[PDB]
Amino acid sequence: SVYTYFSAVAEVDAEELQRCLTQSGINGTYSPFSLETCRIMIAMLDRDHTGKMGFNAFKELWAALNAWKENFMTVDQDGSGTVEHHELRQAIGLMGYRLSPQTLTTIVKRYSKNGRIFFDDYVACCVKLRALTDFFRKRDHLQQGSANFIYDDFLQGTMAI
Repeated sequence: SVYTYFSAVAEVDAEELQRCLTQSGINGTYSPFSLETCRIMIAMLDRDHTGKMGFNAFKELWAALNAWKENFMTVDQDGSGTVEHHELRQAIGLMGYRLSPQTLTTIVKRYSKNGRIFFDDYVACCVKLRALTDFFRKRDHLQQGSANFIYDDFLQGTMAI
């Protein structure tokens, strides 16, 4: 199991989380997650703000990763290590997001390398979308799709990811 590994590499920081996930087998034959991707995974669930991740938070991360991996496999042709713009927009839609064509283009371009999105970058994209949406929801008091932010707070929420 991976829970056993979590306790092995072990709370954990980005470096430890990286070794733990690589050891878990979650990325299959794809390259291991980068340190930066693991750092934002931690930032996404760092409710207590410590720069580390505990077991309960890891369980939630694990569930999210497998959910995103299933989406990746569904949209990925021939299971290659990368997906392209069309497939990533499809995956973003499968996650429940309803973004405009221009925003989707901006996102797909940001995570593309020679027009393709590697599994590591795909997950980093999913993590950031969720993390940024979580912050937005904290200020969208009427949950109407719009929110006012005071500059200092805006930076705290976005710089934390």
